[PDB]
Amino acid sequence: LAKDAWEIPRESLRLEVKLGQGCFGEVWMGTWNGTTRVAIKTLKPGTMSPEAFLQEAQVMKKLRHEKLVQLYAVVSEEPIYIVTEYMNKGSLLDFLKGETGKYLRLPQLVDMSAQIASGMAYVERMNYVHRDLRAANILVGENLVCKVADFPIKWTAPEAALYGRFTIKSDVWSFGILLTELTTKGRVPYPGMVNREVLDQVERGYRMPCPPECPESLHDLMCQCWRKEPEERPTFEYLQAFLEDYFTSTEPQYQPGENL
Ligand SMILES: CC(C)[C@H](CO)Nc1nc(Nc2cccc(Cl)c2)c2ncn(C(C)C)c2n1
Repeated sequence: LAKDAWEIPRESLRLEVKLGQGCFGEVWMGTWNGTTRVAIKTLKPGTMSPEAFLQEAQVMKKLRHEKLVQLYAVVSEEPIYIVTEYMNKGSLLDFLKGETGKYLRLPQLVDMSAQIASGMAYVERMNYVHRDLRAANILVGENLVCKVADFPIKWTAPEAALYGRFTIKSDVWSFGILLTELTTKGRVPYPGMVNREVLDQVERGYRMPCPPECPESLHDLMCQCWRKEPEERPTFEYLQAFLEDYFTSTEPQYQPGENL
């Protein structure tokens, strides 16, 4: 049991409000040392081994970026506690689907999306691969900030859904699905379809239409993310810049509508 200087006393932590749960332990709001808000992820001794739930610290240590949720400190010898930065509006999905959700318009959702891509472009640069990129795995905070971090066939690229080839380009596919999430404010993609239809239909060439009031320059870039041949889908670096300049270069004559 030799460990890094990320290591803290497990009395400095102060598990306060229970955020949620799940199969792989639970997650809490709280306090580390005196002040500092913190998320506190834990492992249930029951599910997976010490080496398993201390892989996402092998990585979460090396990876520092503005839009990846930052590891603050761990406690390795079980019971386990991963302490990270607090994101205080919950997943992208909740946020976008709850009280504030209805007030967001396109400038705001496009900006969120530019941030997600900024993070998936740092992911990109490091030759990493996320493998489950969707709104539910994005977290939101003060100032509409959005950080990446942490069976979904509907968000997953064909080549991964069937042949298990996850690549950063198969991540781009989900990005485009995630663009439907931002643009309809929370809705499951492919509405009123079970998974076999989604696999069936994307295979015969179907693609989600343009959502209500969604400018057609947005949809094009969803279709760019949904190209059959994965080497063609654009990089997170292209995606990011496009979304950064959206309202000057692409739609500089955009007027706010009923919803977007
Ligand atoms: C327990 C889960 C349901 C939630 C969201 O998926 N997990 C969660 N919520 C977080 N925040 C949060 C804030 C308000 C309400 C709720 Cl439910 C969650 C959070 N902040 C930082 N992290 C991790 C990167 C450690 C977080 N993780």
